[PDB]
Amino acid sequence: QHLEDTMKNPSIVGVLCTDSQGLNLGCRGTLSDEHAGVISVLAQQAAKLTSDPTDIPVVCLESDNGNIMIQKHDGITVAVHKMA
Amino acid sequence: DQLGYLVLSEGAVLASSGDLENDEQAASAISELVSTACGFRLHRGMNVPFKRLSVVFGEHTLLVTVSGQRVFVVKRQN
Repeated sequence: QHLEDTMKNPSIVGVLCTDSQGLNLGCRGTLSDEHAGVISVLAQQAAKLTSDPTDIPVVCLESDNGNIMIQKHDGITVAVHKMA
Repeated sequence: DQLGYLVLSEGAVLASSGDLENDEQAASAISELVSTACGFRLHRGMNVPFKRLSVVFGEHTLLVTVSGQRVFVVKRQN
């Protein structure tokens, strides 16, 4: 998907995919298996804040040590660490 | 601009305005999320997880900062 492009992206220093089930579905760089659960939870929780099924909720931790962006897609959760 | 306001303390609700007022379900949902988020460590002994926490949707978007046991939330358009 765009997923491949995310993985190939040199502006992104970490990425992790997961499920509502919190399994590690593929990571890279600064994100690893340890983070699966939490990112999963985060995404699921944010999706409880909208009732519109067309929304793609996005959780964004802004930090001086780079930003973390978590999108809840249907069937998959993508987390991205940008050294911005 | 501002669609609503929420501020929590110790986990309980301290103040609320706009869309966020008289909405327990939202309050506790946001509290849950924030707590989870605060429990996020990139590396070992990596604090704080975030300076700013956002949750963006189609039209609405929540903006959260945390200071002590006090949590501040706004609802915004765009």
